[PDB]
Amino acid sequence: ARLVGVDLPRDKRMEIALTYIYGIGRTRSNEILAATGIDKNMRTKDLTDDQVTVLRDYIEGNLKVEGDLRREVQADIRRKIEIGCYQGLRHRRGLPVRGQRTKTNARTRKGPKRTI
Amino acid sequence: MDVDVSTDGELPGAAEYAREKIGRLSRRAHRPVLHARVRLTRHGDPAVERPVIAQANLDVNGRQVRAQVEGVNAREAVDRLEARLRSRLERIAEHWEARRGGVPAEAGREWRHESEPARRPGYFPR
Amino acid sequence: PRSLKKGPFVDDHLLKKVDVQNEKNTKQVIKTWSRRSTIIPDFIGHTFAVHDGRKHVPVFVTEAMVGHKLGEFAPTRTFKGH
Amino acid sequence: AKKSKIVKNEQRRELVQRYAERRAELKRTIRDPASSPERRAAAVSALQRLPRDSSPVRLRNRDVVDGRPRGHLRKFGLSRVRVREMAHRGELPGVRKASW
Amino acid sequence: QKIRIRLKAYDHEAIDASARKIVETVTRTGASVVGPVPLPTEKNVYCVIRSPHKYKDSREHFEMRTHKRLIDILDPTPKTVDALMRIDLPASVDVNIQ
Amino acid sequence: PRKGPAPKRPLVNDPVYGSQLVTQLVNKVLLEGKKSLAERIVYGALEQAREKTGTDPVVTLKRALDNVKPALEVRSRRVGGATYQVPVEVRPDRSTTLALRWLVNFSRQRREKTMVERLANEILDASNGLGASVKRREDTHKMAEANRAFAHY
Amino acid sequence: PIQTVGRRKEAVVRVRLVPGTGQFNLDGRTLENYFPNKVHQQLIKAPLVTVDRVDQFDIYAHLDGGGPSGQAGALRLAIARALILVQPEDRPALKKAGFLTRDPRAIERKKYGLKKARKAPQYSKR
RNA sequence: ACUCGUGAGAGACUGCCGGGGUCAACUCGGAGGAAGGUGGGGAUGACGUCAAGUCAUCAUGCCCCUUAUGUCCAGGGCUUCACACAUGCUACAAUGGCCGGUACAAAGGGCUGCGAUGCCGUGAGGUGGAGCGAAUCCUUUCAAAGCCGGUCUCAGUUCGGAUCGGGGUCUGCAACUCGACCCCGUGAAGUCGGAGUCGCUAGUAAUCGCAGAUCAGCAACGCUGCGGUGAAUACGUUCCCG
Repeated sequence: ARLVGVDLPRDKRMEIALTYIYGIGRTRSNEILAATGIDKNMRTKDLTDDQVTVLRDYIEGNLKVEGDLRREVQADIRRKIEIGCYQGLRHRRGLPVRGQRTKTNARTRKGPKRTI
Repeated sequence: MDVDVSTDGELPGAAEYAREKIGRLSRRAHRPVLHARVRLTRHGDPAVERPVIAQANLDVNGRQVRAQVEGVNAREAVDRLEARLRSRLERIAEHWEARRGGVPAEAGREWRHESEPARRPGYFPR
Repeated sequence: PRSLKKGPFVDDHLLKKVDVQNEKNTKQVIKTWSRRSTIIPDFIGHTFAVHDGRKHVPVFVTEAMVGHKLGEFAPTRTFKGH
Repeated sequence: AKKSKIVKNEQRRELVQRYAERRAELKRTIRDPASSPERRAAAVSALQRLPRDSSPVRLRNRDVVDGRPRGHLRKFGLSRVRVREMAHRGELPGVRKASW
Repeated sequence: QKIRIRLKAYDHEAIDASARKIVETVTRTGASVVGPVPLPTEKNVYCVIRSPHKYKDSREHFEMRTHKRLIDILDPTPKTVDALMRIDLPASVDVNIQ
Repeated sequence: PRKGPAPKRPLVNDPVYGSQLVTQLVNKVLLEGKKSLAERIVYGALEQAREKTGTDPVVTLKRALDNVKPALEVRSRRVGGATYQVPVEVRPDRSTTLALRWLVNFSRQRREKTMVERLANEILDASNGLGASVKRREDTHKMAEANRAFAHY
Repeated sequence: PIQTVGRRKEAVVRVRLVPGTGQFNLDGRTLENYFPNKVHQQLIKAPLVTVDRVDQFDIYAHLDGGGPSGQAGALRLAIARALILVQPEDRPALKKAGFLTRDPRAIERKKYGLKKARKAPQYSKR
């Protein structure tokens, strides 16, 4: 079922299917399912249309997900970069920003290993 | 071959000379070299007649080869270390050409530890 | 970060300095030495010469960097590459 | 270690007993209850005005004679090096080598 | 009213000697006892490195063992009390009177 | 083992089947000391085999063992400073050990979505003589035969 | 009455045997609420099986220390001792079965320099 | 009465029997016994070697500094990163992940310390302070693996948790460089690892949790101990090492 432009998994339990929304993990899905009132164990092929609508308007109401969240994160990172703070140039040169050791580790920020 | 040199104190140019001299030993080794480390140290006491100490360690396909030398300067220590390493690698070869004279030969002439024991019948030859 | 009950932390030296600085609405460069002090909305226009370990680097405050520390804007270690 | 640093540790202790006993503790009691009016009281600022050496956070358990700052034992106030030597000489009552 | 007599010493023979001598004197004064009830031994263990520099793998262990005996009397006649505060004991053993 | 053979551990008979070999099997499938899970897996496999065939599980398990039990195995021997593959006769205990180890491993590499079903299928196919352990016994016997020239030492 | 004890690697079992039925009372819980493992039950009842006195002794037991396996072993030793106290002339049958022997296998003390009792830290020659 | 705690003592000595043995050492088997052949594990490390390590625990000959190489302070650094090596932890999953219920330890620590009941938070935690110098009170009455039930269905996934964004708690004068923990979101590599190489013979390896020292806080996945569950294999010294 198309939910906020997200093609839901074909057969999954409700909360874990909702996890596939970029702004929702497991706790968010659980609490929104409990609050709105849908069953949490029922498969994604059992949704009726009005269920899709109630999920849609609830999510657009008291949550921010998908493109807006991505662009807000990108804008926050860019603003942090442009003010010249430590995390700024840490983001600029692709190095860990939370004080992680860089003598050996931090291949996640460094990407794949290169030989020079 | 790639070598990392861990010197100490003051030894200008010792690292490069040791690198270039040791890297030439790869062809002498009959098996691929997995690691090669060299350390240069100098004795603080001026009373030492040979203050500079050079040590090397090569991982010749799991077989550890090491040597240690003393000299009056970096160049002499590196050269003597190269000589000792060459001698050790010569004694380690273990390929067939290096162990063809030690394999037991003949049938009854000569005995070695691993020589094939003579087959004996049950009854005394008589 | 610092707990909310204690409130933000600012050293008294540059505190009195900025209070006497903004009382006559003129903002000259202030030479400072407490990199641990948070940015307060009273700094919005003042220019700080925050220490680095060797010298003082000018820091011109804005609305964006309020709530941070003067220390984030004086990078200590210098690295250019291998 | 160094005589100056052995002495300076003691000077911190006499500073601590003089200041941290009531001055650097009543301010903490003020800051604990959110009900207590800390913000206008400047108990934070008043306690900043106090010397750093008042704070016990600057103290260091050194060896009581040797001055060794590391490998310290709170039961004896002695370094690991000194405890080993005096226990072997039978100087600490009721201490001996172990087996089990 | 009964009072607790508590012994703590690092040496077994010393605390046993004090316990027997104390029951002897209180029985001399004519008091009812319970006997030197044994209590669990307290063990404090410390591990140290032998060498001053490096050599972490070589360690040395020590303990301090404290032995406890419990003495409880009855019928606290004043003569027993006056005897109790008039007892000389080895410095190793302490007494707790409650 | 330089000073002589070491004594063997006399493991106990199983309570719910009364056979030594099922205990040997549970000890072979044991991992990290989780013995309860190992016995559950083995018992489930035996019950699955009983349900599929309709007879006692111990008899078909023994049939599988005899189907995968090897007799001739090859060890490298250095005689007179030269090494060759020499076929060697296998003692009964070692043959049982090898058979059980092969069964357990080759069941671990099956594709039946659960260890119990994999093990049950492997024992059934070994009983009928189609399992991969039976194959492995075929290859080890083939290698033993192909090197029969070196059997004289 | 009669009372014996069983000990197995930090597990202590006090047993009280009376000639009633085969009811097993382990700290107020039955042999099924306790010890939910068939192997443990067989280990428990083995002395009764070899003595063939199954279901003729009501058993009351006190369990403390160790885990389920140690508790079961100590309990089995406890019933063996209780049986040897009740009917002395069965001592051959229990003893040759080993049920009269306390198992002196305890956790080996951890040693300094080693990660575990015998496990040694990984050593790199290169 | 039974455990238990801690004092004393007994108990393994080839003591006995049978056989090999030079009738000698010693050895094989059996009985008794909790234990049988230095029972298991510790402490204990000969003469010396390697001018091995330590003038940075300490002491010390000689040399050197002494308006400084002494001494006080603030800030920074010891945490820098294109890489290389080494020791570990977490994984790559179904012998598993998640949720609910539920059973069993030992050892140790605690006075300006342990800190309970209760109340407030979702959770770090906050308020509050019962009782404890402690076989008593607190560390929960102590565990986790375990057992039972439900769900997931072989996928880079309900695996894996890195990295990153936001929001907080605590300690501390102060968490920017540079603490730990909590919540929401984010969801990387990783499909069992080449040459080569390491540890371990029984309560051992493997696996699970607990505690202590240092310590205001912690970089602790480290070290030193404690208990829970608990294997496989050893034909035999030709080869490798000492």
